Amino acid sequence: CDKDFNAIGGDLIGDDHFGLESEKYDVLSYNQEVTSVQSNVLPTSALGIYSNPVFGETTANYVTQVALVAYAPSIGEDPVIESAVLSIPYFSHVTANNTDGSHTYELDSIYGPANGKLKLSVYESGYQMRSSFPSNGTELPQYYYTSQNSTFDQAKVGTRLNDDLTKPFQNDQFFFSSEEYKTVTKDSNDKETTTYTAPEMRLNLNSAFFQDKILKAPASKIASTDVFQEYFRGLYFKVEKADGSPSNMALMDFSKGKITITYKAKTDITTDAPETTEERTIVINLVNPTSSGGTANLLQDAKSAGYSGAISSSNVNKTEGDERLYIKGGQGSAAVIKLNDFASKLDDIRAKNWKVNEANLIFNIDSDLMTGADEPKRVYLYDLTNNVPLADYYADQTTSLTVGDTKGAKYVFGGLINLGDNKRGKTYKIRITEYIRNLIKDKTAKNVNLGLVVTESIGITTSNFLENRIVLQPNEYFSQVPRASIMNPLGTILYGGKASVPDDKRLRLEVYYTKPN
Amino acid sequence: RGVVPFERFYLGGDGMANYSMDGRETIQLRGYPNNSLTPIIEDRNSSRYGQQIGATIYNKFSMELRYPITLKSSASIYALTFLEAGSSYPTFKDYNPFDLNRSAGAGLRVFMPAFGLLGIDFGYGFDALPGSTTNKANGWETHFIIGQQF
Amino acid sequence: QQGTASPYSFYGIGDIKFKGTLEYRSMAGVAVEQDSIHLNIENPASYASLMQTTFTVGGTFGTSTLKSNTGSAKAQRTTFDYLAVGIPVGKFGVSFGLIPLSSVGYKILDDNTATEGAVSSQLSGKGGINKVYFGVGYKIKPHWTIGADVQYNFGKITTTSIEQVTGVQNGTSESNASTLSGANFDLGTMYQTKIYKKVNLFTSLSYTFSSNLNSENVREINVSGDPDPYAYPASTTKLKLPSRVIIGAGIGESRKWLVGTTLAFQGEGQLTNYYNAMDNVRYENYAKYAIGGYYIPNYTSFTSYLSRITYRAGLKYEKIGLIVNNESIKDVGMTLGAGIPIPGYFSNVNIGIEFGKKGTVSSNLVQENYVNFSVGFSFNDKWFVKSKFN
Ligand SMILES: CCCCCCCCCCCCCC(=O)O[C@H](CCCCCCCCCCC)CC(=O)O[C@@H]1[C@@H](NC(=O)C[C@@H](CCCCCCCCCCC)OC(=O)CCCCCCCCCCC)[C@H](OC[C@H]2O[C@H](OP(=O)(O)O)[C@H](NC(=O)C[C@H](O)CCCCCCCCCCC)[C@@H](OC(=O)C[C@H](O)CCCCCCCCCCC)[C@@H]2O)O[C@H](CO[C@]2(C(=O)O)C[C@@H](O[C@]3(C(=O)O)C[C@@H](O)[C@@H](O)[C@@H]([C@H](O)CO)O3)[C@@H](O[C@H]3O[C@H]([C@@H](O)CO)[C@@H](OP(=O)(O)O)[C@H](O[C@H]4O[C@H]([C@@H](O)CO[C@H]5O[C@H]([C@@H](O)CO)[C@@H](O)[C@H](O)[C@@H]5O)[C@@H](OP(=O)(O)O)[C@H](O)[C@@H]4O)[C@@H]3O)[C@@H]([C@H](O)CO)O2)[C@H]1OP(=O)(O)O
Ligand SMILES: *[C@@H](O)[C@@H](COC(=O)CCCCCCCCCCCCCCCCC)OC(=O)CCCCCCCCCCCCCCCCC
Ligand SMILES: *C(=O)CCCCCCCCCCCCCCC
Repeated sequence: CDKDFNAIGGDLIGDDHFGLESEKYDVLSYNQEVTSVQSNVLPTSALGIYSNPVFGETTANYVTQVALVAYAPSIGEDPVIESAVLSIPYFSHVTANNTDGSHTYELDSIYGPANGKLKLSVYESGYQMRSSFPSNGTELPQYYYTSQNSTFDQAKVGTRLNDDLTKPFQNDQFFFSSEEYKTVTKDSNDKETTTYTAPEMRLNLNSAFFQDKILKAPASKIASTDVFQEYFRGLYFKVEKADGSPSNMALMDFSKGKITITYKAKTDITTDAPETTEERTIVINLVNPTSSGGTANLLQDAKSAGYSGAISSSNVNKTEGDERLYIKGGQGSAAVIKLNDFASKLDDIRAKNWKVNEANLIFNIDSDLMTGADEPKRVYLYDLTNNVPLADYYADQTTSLTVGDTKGAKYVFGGLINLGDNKRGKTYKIRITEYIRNLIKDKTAKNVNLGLVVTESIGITTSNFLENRIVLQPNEYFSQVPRASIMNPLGTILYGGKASVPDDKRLRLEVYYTKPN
Repeated sequence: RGVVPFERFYLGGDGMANYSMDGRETIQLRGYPNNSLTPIIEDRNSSRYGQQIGATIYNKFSMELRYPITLKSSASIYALTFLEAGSSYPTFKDYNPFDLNRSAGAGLRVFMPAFGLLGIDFGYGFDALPGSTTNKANGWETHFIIGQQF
Repeated sequence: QQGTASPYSFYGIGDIKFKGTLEYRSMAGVAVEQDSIHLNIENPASYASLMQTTFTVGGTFGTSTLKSNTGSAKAQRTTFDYLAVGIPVGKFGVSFGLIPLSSVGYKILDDNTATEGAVSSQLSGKGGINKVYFGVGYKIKPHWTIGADVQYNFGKITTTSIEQVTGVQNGTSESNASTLSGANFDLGTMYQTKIYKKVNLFTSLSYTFSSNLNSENVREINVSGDPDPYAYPASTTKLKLPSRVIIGAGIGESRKWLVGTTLAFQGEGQLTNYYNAMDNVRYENYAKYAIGGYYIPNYTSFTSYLSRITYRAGLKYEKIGLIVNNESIKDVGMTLGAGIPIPGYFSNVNIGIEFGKKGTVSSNLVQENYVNFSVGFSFNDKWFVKSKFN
């Protein structure tokens, strides 16, 4: 039992031969607006109108391709459609188990006031979508951008399918509900079957439309997916502000959405051969946004005066930098970060045999400007030159302490918000120890440009292309943006690296060295 | 030329007789697992880090107090208490004969002509195993052997 | 697994561990009498006086409380002290064993947490120098013996210093390792006379020659997370072990009582390595003054067994030889012991308790109060007996 330490006699031992100290370096950071981005393979899409006090108002639409579970179906003889219901499950969590079975749910990923209402319109798309197209000897991929709302809105056929005026909660006064949709069926020979379904978007579509579109359609149109997709191109979801009510936006997973058509046929009969009818059902599933490229998220934003002015090319200084950094998700903006000061002294750092203990970038949030608006829960830093994650991202294998919180992983890398006692954001710290180590260790390495942008999930590290690449400098381009950034509709304001910014809030790189002597 | 890779020493655990023909010797040091005190490869990036290469030096010091409960020809049973300390080293330049892994405990031994020598021991390790990050005692250990495993 | 916890072990080659067997350590190192069942490792001439083969092993359990002007701390250490074998060969005597020359050990922690940007240090040390000896003694006369021995010194001293700032998670750990190897020679003589009736005058003189120690140093700096360590070029330094002259004299009746005094002086040495070089620490000559003896009520007693136990006691004043902050570090202590002889054999079990004070709290130094409990086993058996009646 002699494994205990003590604090007696520390002055008698000689001093070591290494000096642990930290250095501060300036950073060049400017704003770069994100123009129309690719919204074709987004795992989660936004549907609604979100009003942000600082950034502004953003309207999100969605277009998708429909598919049949089993092609070349046998609808039957003399089919009569009974109902056409579209169901899209909502992100919800059970909050209170109640008696008599049933449950109480709370909607998740809903942005905006809880009492918001929007005018939802579901139209039949008349614009054929493809996942890829042959080119001059090559098979190029098909990309749908966030600014193509006009193309899909002009090529829409008929009127909105959800035209049941008897239920205003599905049209003209739509609102994301949290009901449990209790259903009871005495089909158990007399016994009931109380079945409950989680909150979902249930809409009653025009029965007449589906009668001739599927139940009374030529067999040559529903024989395969290629012919069906050309016949039923897709569904277009349009949102507008309701009469005298605020608007809210929600993030949904349309991969689980489907429209079930319930009808009655004449049955296989031949035994009784009467005018009897049987109950049949056909399901028209929505294409998967990940396995198909026939889904686009039409995001339109009305940038505020302050946000538009800061990200404007006339108010951006690429030489000195910007005092305030406005980073917003979706078709918003990003920040270009260059460690020019560190590169200038990189020659002397490697000559003195200095070792890097840790490197970090601390982004301070502008609490005064960012007041009354929802703050992003995490930020992401990547390599803008190569459009790939930094070496520190791969080197960090830490998982969130909370069980089931996959969004809080890689806490060593950083990016998570540091809220104060007021429950408001205070700063974001990202560690780039591995990136700095490689620069000093490897002489052939080059200091690449770094991009800061809001992220929804740290796991999604893919990138989405821009319709038109931006020329940052003579031979520098801004062509892609992280896919997790487009999904996040929130944004944050941070202090820049300009020399005019106070040293206590200015953005600067802090490197902790082990100076051997 | 270097030391030969055979005829090495392995310390820790219940121990085993020199049954192998390659010269490998297993030394018993109660209170620790089997071969837990043998030096390991510390190159880290050698693709074989953590493997037990074998020791070239070893020294064990033990003290025991035994009391006979029965010493008949049919069955000889005696109890014992021990205080051991031992260590293994990779080379002569790292030989520290007084830097040992201490342990203590008690055990029971029964010898029957037909069933042979049977022994059960309980030892406590007062030191940490090599390569351990935390300097914490190894703890209690149980050793069972049949025959003269020396 | 360290042998000492004193911060003073950082300087020189560490703290002197071996100071004689429990039979002699309990008498403050006074080994004037020419014993027949005990091994006097410090004097090679005593090997000739052995009458039966001797096997000795010893261990100790030390308890110390470090005190400074800031606070106090408690530390305890357990170690194996020695292993020696003595073999009588006619008029000659041969002895071989393993003893610890010195030990390095300290675990100091400077906790500067709870404050962002504060460096926290975790100083630690381990290792020491060990000795292997082979000595031969000869009886020039029935009560006059001379002898010589050869000792090989070997060991490794490793010093580690890990520093971590409060904020960052990756700290640095500098480690210094030194391998020392060398040989020395010792000469001794013991003369015993009879001044008065039943009273004898014991005299013993021993001399140790100066030796050169070769040290191979390796200093490497490691930082958490970085897979490539920064290693300094290998260096080789030469150390010089000082010579020792031990003079002892005492009066007493064999198996009844004994009172003696010993004076040990050391010459000039160079124990400053590359890692322990300091400006506030100097070196001086080691000097030890000790007075001790034993008392046996009645060795040949059949009524009470307590009268057959050898009771030992001793006092000691040592000048370690290092001057820290212009203050000479001295060690003062008292020792008590008892030798219980196993019935029917010359083998015995030795028990001893030593307590003293080393260092001082003045001049920002550290004072150490220790209470060490030791146990020793001396086994004796007669060998080389020829069997007649062919
Ligand atoms: C009796 C009982 C039986 C026992 C018998 C044993 C006794 C017999 C004697 C044995 C000794 C024989 C040694 C020997 O010799 O044989 C050795 C083989 C021996 C076989 C023995 C067989 C035994 C049989 C037994 C049978 C049994 C039945 C091998 C050897 O040899 O290994 C040697 C190794 N020793 C051991 O391993 C032993 C081992 C021990 C092993 C045996 C253990 C046995 C124990 C078992 C018994 C147990 C029984 C129970 O120890 C240990 O394990 C630890 C201790 C053991 C602990 C024991 C505990 C016991 C416990 C018991 C408990 C119960 C040695 O260490 C030192 C010590 O050795 C022993 O002790 P230690 O080791 O310390 O312990 C001595 N003596 C001992 O007795 C100790 C014994 O243990 C004691 C025994 C104890 C017994 C106990 C008994 C117990 C039982 C009894 C019971 C009672 C000690 O004495 C002392 O103090 C001690 C004392 O006083 C001595 C007397 C003591 C006697 C004791 C009395 C008895 C008492 C007993 C009782 C008390 C002494 O201090 O290092 C040497 C390295 O030297 C070389 C080399 O290898 O050539 C050359 C060097 O140059 C010198 C020089 O020239 O002078 C050296 C110095 O002088 C110094 O001045 C130095 C300057 O500092 C330089 O700055 O220079 C230098 O290179 C340089 O030299 C050139 C020159 O020009 C200089 O300028 C340059 O050329 P250039 O530039 O062109 O001009 C070079 O550069 C060129 O090249 C480079 C490259 O390009 C080339 O590439 C590569 O190639 C190079 C080639 O060289 C390689 O070949 C490499 O080297 C390069 O690195 C490189 O990688 C470039 O370089 P870079 O710039 O890039 O860097 C450069 O650009 C340029 O090109 C380069 O710079 C160096 C390099 O730096 C290394 O990397 O390498 C080794 O080679 P060595 O040179 O031959 O000696
Ligand atoms: C602190 O946590 C504590 C350890 O706590 C534990 O977990 C307890 C450890 C297990 C206790 C022993 C369990 C088995 C019972 C029998 C014990 C063995 C007795 C043997 C006696 C006869 C010899 C065969 O820490 C401690 O308990 C501290 C222990 C300190 C012990 C100090 C005294 C040891 C003796 C000192 C001399 C060295 C021994 C060798 C003597 C001969 C010389 C060669
Ligand atoms: C914490 O360190 C508690 C003390 C560690 C255990 C003490 C027992 C050590 C055993 C040493 C045995 C030496 C050899 C005995 C006969 C040769």
